[PDB]
Amino acid sequence: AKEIDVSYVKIEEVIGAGEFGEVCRGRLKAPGKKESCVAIKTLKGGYTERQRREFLSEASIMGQFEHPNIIRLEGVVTNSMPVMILTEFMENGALDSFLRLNDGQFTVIQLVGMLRGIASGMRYLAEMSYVHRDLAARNILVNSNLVCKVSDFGKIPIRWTAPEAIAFRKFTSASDVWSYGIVMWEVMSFGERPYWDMSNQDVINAIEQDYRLPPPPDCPTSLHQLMLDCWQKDRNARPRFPQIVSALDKMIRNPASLKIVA
Repeated sequence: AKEIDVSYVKIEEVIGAGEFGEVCRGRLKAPGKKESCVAIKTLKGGYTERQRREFLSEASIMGQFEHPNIIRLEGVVTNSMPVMILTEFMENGALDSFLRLNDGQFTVIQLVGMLRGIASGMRYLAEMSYVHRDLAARNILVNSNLVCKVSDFGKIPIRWTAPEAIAFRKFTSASDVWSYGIVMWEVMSFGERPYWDMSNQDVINAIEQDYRLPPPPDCPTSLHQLMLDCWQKDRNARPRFPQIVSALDKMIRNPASLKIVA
């Protein structure tokens, strides 16, 4: 399962913290192949065997996929210690903090391009019969060219979760579509927190009582309408991911249509 020799890996710098330990930037150089940059997740410090399997489960799931908007697995280090998962390196990190750092600094067309890449990744996952269950801007990673990629493949996130998934634990691609509408709102608000200071139960009650998040400042009305479509209470009325990609493609082709704002 893409086991890799430790001698091919060089850790360069600690760049983050994950669920099981540190996240590093490094270099991967294998015989016959050019050197490449990688993100490296390590598991160390006296962990349980169940934690080890949970850590590696992410690599097992990620390695099933191949798509330009899904984080690519380079391989794993399991025959030695520390245990490692190596993925493609994403120079701009998580999308929510990246947009907060750059508030107001990208154009509508750039933001729509980011959303189109996320929707293409989700279109692929839904076609593979994979339900993500935690689609949120904090789980989207951004490269140097602003390409956005779905991550996090290995405590219900209430404000991202469709009401039938909260109430009945029925998670489907249609519940991921609800989450995608929340992501659209996060992107067009440059990384604001969904529902601001409302509590989890306040959010559940408001949604059941027909409240929906309003258009972010300067947000094209056509983008907010697509959000409202993703947030229909009846899961069977929501658009499917192929339809979402098509709608965003039309906006990119007809940028004049993004001029109407509330």
